[PDB]
Amino acid sequence: QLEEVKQASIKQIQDAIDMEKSQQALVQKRHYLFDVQRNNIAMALEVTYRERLHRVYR
Amino acid sequence: LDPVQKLFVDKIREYRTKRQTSGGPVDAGPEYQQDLDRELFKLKQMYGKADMNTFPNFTFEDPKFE
Repeated sequence: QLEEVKQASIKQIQDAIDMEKSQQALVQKRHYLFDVQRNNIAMALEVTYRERLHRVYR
Repeated sequence: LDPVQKLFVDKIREYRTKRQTSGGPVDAGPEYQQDLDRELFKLKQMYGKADMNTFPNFTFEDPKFE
């Protein structure tokens, strides 16, 4: 009797945890990923225009 | 430019005569012209053979990470 009690107890909260951890992550981290890269992209170009205005004038 | 008047009067006088001439500032002299042209070469090497009468310009790019 007591075995089955705990067996469903484990499996049930297990799927609660893992699915809810999957849910929360995906939004932020993917939101993450998009803005990070954009970041990277944009930065480069700032420099690249600029540097040059130096390089040239030099 | 100027000190000792006893020599200086004549010496400085001859230098101004130079300036008061336009077949060169009284003359030039081959020797100088030869070295000038040489030295002119070298310093172009000193700072590259572009001509800094104009300035540089650049180009642009991007790629996708994922």
